Amino acid sequence: ANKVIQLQKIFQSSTKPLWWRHPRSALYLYPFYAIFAVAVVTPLLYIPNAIRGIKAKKA
Amino acid sequence: MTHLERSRHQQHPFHMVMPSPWPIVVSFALLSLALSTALTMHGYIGNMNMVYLALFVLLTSSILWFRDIVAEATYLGDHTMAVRKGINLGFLMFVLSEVLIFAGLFWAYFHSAMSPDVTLGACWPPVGIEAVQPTELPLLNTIILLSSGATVTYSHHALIAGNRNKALSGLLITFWLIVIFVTCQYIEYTNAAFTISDGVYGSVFYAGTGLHFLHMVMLAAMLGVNYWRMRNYHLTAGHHVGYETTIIYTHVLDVIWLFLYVVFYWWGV
Amino acid sequence: DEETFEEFTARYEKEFDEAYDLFEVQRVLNNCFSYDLVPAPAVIEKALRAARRVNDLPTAIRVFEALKYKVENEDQYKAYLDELKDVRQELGVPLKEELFPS
Amino acid sequence: VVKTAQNLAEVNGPETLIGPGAKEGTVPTDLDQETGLARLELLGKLEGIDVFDTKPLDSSRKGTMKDPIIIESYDDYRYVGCTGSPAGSHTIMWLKPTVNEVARCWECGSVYKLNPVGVP
Amino acid sequence: GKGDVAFITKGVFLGLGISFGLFGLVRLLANPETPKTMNREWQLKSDEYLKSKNANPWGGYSQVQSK
Amino acid sequence: MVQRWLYSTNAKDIAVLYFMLAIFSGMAGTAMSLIIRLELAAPGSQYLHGNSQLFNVLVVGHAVLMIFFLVMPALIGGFGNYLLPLMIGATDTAFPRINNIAFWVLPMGLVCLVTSTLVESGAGTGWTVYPPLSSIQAHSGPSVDLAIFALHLTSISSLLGAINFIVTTLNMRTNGMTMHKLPLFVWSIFITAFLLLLSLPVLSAGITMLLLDRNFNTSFFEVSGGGDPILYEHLFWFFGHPEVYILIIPGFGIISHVVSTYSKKPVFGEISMVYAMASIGLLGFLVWSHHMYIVGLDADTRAYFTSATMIIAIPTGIKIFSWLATIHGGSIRLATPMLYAIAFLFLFTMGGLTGVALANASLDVAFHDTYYVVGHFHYVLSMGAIFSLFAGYYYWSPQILGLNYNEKLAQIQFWLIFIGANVIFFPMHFLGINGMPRRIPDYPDAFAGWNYVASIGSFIATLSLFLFIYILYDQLVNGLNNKVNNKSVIYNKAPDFVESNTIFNLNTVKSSSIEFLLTSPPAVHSFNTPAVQS
Amino acid sequence: LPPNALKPAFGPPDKVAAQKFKESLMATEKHAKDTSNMWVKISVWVALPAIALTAVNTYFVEKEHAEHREHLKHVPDSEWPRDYEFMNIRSKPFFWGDGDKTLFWNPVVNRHI
Amino acid sequence: VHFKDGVYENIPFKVKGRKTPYALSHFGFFAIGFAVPFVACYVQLKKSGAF
Ligand code: HEA
Ligand code: HEA
Ligand SMILES: [Ca+2]
Ligand SMILES: [Cu+2]
Ligand SMILES: [Zn+2]
Repeated sequence: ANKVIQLQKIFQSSTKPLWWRHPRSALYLYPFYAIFAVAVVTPLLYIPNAIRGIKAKKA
Repeated sequence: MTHLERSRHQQHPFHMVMPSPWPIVVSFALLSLALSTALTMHGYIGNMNMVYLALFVLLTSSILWFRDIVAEATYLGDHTMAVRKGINLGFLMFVLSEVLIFAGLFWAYFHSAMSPDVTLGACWPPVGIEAVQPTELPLLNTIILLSSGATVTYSHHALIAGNRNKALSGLLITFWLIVIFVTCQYIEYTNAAFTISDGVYGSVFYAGTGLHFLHMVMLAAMLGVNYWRMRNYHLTAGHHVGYETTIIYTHVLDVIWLFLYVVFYWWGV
Repeated sequence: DEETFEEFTARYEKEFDEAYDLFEVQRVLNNCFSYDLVPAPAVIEKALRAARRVNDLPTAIRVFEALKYKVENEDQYKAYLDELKDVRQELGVPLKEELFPS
Repeated sequence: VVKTAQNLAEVNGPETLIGPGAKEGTVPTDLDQETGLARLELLGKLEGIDVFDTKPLDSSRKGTMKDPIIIESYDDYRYVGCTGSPAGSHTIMWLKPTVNEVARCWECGSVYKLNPVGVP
Repeated sequence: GKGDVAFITKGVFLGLGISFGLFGLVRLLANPETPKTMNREWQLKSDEYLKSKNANPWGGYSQVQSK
Repeated sequence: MVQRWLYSTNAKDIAVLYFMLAIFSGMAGTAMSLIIRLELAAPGSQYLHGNSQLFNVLVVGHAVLMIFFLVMPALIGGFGNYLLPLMIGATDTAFPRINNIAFWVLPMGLVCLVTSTLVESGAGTGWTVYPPLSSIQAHSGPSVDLAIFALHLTSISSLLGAINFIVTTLNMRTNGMTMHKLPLFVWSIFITAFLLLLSLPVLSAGITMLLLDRNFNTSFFEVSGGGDPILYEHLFWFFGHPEVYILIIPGFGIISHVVSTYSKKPVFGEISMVYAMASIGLLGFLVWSHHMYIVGLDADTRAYFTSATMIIAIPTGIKIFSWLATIHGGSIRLATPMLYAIAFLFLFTMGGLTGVALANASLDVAFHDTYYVVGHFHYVLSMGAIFSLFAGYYYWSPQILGLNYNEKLAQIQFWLIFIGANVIFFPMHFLGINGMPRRIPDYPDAFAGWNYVASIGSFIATLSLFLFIYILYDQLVNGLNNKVNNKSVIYNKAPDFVESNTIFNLNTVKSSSIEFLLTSPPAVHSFNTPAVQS
Repeated sequence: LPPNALKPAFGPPDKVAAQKFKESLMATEKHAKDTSNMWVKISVWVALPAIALTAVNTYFVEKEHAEHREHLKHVPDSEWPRDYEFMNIRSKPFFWGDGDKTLFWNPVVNRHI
Repeated sequence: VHFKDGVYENIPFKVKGRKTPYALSHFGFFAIGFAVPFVACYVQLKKSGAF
């Protein structure tokens, strides 16, 4: 609803990093770090079974 | 302006970007995607939850990168004329790279079709394969693409002409026509006789038009974000470069769909 | 350059006459010995007088070291030393071989 | 408390380059919703004043130590590439006058003095 | 300057000697048993066959390279 | 510390991350080549207990690491991202987050290549991963998939960096620099980026086709199903010859800088060098089937391809004759980059002459998949591109690091690698002309004689690499003292013959590019005000 | 306090390349209005009398192909034509689902026996 | 961000003021790279029963 001047006055007069300057940034950024932290380390846990040759249980 | 006050600005028109986490985040997401798909393709991981999580993380990290680009371009005023020219040139080199991917796929189709094998029967399309006829639904798919370009052209020129309702409505018509095309391609893929496993014909056909399908679903996404930014007054009458890149993208997907049409549906039947 | 030899000498005579300090006379001497010709005796004489005007003595020795490196023979060098002898003894510069005898 | 700097002489830092919004039913033109360096460049082009100097080097004459070729700089140094008293007459000699040293070319021998117009 | 050509000659010959010596010391870690064909008797008995089959007439056919 | 190096957005930091990864992966590839060459030293199983699959996996790792993880991120990734903004006067590259992701997708390609080695048996297929060997029948398991993903992430990096380079030198040149007044290294990175942009798509298409063939039951190159592996050979080598010209063109730029600054005279006919590089890049797309002379083409196909492969000897000959002309009449200052450049000018021409021996399809039936081809390309790779890479390091390292190297140790290192590389790669022509095939872990006993001397030379080459590691250590620790004592060359140009030692002191550097005028180690904000040029 | 901080950094403001900038600024508006007018004219005179003629063509084929699938639903798999050698390549089973079914596997038009 | 200038501030690793010797970091950076194919060789020979 044309908040662009009001958002310019926040994004320019701010100290926080650019991905944190919006008021709603804590709603995006805090779940994403948890989802990212499991998404990058769960294949690394399956790397040793793939080296040993152990397939997962499907039946 | 005085020397004292000119010294409080940049002296050169180029964007010195602040340090950002999304390069290394997208890199680790591509790592997790590669390591997840290479282990679910061979059964070392039970289900597709890791691949789903990796693709979701990849998409959301790209979205946060694009959010920061929107923030730089709109709320900090960092995109000058030279930066605009550079972004347009980078998008043109990008679409040249993708046209070359399609040229490799057309090379694959032509190498299979110019003189076919003996295991298909010196025949094209091969024996038993019920080819998609070019008259029924792909003709409507060419029509709703040549018309989608005509809609986005007046939407663009009405964005320049000061009109707001005539540009938003044209963008909305363009977006809905693109998703009409995507659902018609889904209907063709369901009601198609051959599958992707049905030999080299199904391979090259679904490779070419499925890459076009993926480019069209990303086109629908960027038409949606252009509608959002035009309704919320981000796009202006003289400075709309993401919109311009989307227009270039529509008009190259149009001509490569035409080449896919006349090659995969007319010459190859 | 489609330059004749005479245009070279008339260019570098007036080029040496307009050098005004030690940077300029050494620079002009460098880019006149950086050609595929030994300079004529007249422009070497103008170079000696130019190094006299700036009051630097080892450049007027390095002129003769440069044309020793630049000529093809040692008799061309001795021909330069014959009729450049008067200006050399008038300015009073020594050649490097008689200054540092081996 | 601040306002919007109609022309270039009213620019006072970056809090003056904000803009008024569009109304509600109009597409914004860029005098409404541009900020920052893009608004500075837009203001300059509206006045005709090209900010961001892109003029090439003065190669009309040969700088002496009596009259150098004065190079304006917003810091204490500037890299300058000499190629001759016409446009290109030798292989480019890249130089760097500071505030305390002129630069002499050594191929053509032109001399570049620097004047610092900026603030330290 | 003043005897560094000699330094970077001695260093090259020292590097060659060190490389030869370490190559020998890690050839001492290889398989203890070379193949049976790499002795003189086997290679004479292969040149027997090659002379019987007229092999490599204008060049040479002889296979002996070991002791 | 995390924002400067993890969240990085300046090109001069991403360049040194590229360089660290490049020299790490070059140590990896050199270790792999040492294992290959140690197994090849004598007939029979020597060090790997039989197990020719492990040999093939090591050959794959050696080729992929040395090409896509040493030479490309060294030359393009390090030197282009560092020097092209500094030599066009740009403050940074255009698109810097792209420039950061184009580095950070390379450790991820490295870890997926290493676990490609560690899963079931590794992908022993050659670096040209040909089906049907690279298929799912002949290579069961996730090895080849992970190798294909390594190639995907490296192609993502080298495509994003290519877009970045093209735009940043078409758009961010400083305010006197027309396109004709560019340095030759910038033209090198420019033409290389176009070759990357035009060639990496077809490779990505071909190996994605292979990946879908392996895992998604589709049949692009499956014969029982309608495929053809010659389609893979075409789609691969349409990238594969532009790839090897990509590997060499920044080397041409580095040599044209080094030769001119150590001959103290400019390059003979610079714009003809630009035209020659552009002609090599254009003609490199027209020659791709000289790797396919045996597969069964027509005679007119092979006649055209001998003609087109032959007529690229003209611009490379123009470049090499121009290098000889720009050292003729000079004042040669025999420093380590000059030694590397002269060694380039000899050994690259020997590799190119064996290349024009290979260009004749009439004759390539005698040399295809032999060690003669291995001799040709290891000449023009490990003596063209590696020698120009060493020349670029010894040419730019004290400027962009602030620390000088030991000069005597550098010349010892040069002479050791110049001896050792010749001793490896010169007998390979003898082996290949006598009929020794490629990619074999064991050979007939008649090939033992030159194989032994080649693996003796391998130890000389890796000894000079270890010496180079020590040279890096001595530069990083004692690099401030090497300026004080006489262990290093401080000025790469001596005074001219009439230039005083005091008149030299006001004009210490005489360069035709901005790189040697900057502050040593250059500032985080170089070019606050823009540089200016007539 | 520098002495030269308060002098102007640009000098004379140019008056014809500002006017030419502003006339192009206000002339691409008028040409964009006329361009939008003729393009909505094209998009409603040509593009919707194209969808209007192809929707009535595709409703007929959406009838007569759905009815062909309707009568094909009554033909069991021993009355199915035997697949050629290249049809339904099975190198390894697909990693999702039940094996042989692909991503858009409509079981009416596709059958693997 | 404004970053530090100087001689040792352009490298991601620490050289001068360290509680450990630098040659540790330097030569263990390269010995790991020289030792990846030996780890590769060891695991693909233990998988093939040669050890
Ligand atoms: C980048 C290209 C490159 C380089 C440098 C090398 C270097 C070497 N290579 Fe090879 N090689 C290939 C590319 C290269 N190779 C390719 C493409 C194949 C084909 C694979 C296939 O057939 O599928 C191959 C295959 C191949 C074969 C054929 C074997 C076969 O067919 O199976 C052999 C033979 O022994 C070999 C050995 C060597 C040896 C002993 C070196 C030695 O020269 C190593 C000595 C080199 C150095 C010591 C370089 C310095 C090291 C650095 C890290 C530079 C650092 C400097 C800076 C960072 C500034 N490699
Ligand atoms: C550094 C990268 C590089 C460069 C620059 C070259 C340069 C050339 N190469 Fe090479 N080549 C490779 C990398 C490179 N190559 C690789 C990696 C392979 C093997 C791939 C694989 O199988 O795995 C290969 C293999 C290869 C083949 C395939 C053979 C086979 O696989 O069976 C051919 C065929 O024509 C070829 C020819 C040439 C020619 C004609 C040049 C020319 O560009 C050389 C031009 C230079 C000169 C000609 C010398 C200088 C000129 C003069 C002194 C002028 C006077 C000379 C004449 C008039 C002749 N090389
Ligand atoms: Ca062996
Ligand atoms: Cu080639
Ligand atoms: Zn000059």
